[PDB]
Amino acid sequence: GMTDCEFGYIYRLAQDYLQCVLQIPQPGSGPSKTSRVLQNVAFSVQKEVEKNLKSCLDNVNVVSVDTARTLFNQVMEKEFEDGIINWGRIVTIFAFEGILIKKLLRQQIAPDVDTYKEISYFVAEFIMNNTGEWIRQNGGWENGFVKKFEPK
Amino acid sequence: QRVVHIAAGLRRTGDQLEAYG
Repeated sequence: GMTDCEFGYIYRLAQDYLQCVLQIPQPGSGPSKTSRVLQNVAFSVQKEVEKNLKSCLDNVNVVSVDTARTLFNQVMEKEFEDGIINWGRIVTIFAFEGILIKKLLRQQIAPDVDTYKEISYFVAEFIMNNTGEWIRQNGGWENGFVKKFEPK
Repeated sequence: QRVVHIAAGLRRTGDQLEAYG
């Protein structure tokens, strides 16, 4: 409900999206309705950004989780420096973590299967600390995000 | 500069999605 702006919920969203990108959907009850809606819109954004920024993205080597974290935080800082938060921008956070995990899969110097869990963690830390209050004031994931992006 | 360019592209795509999606 309203607690969906807390770290655990956001972490699960970020982890679900990376597992989608990596094609490792996990067994069990399956992703939440929110996560299902997010995966479609974020993937559409991710493919658009991959095409639009292809020349730039091919000139960055994401060789470690620490490089991924620093780059993610650098990019997020500049993306959000104007103080504007909206749902479209929040979607691009997930799209960008999907871009990072794909590069890591190809370029990580010492590959480690738990890496996407570390990416999910620093993504959730950014979303919660920098947009969590806005998310709450705008209905959370269930009453804000899903209402904007679910099928009509 | 690569950080600035990526951030600006994400911002532009996000603001477009906000206004249309």
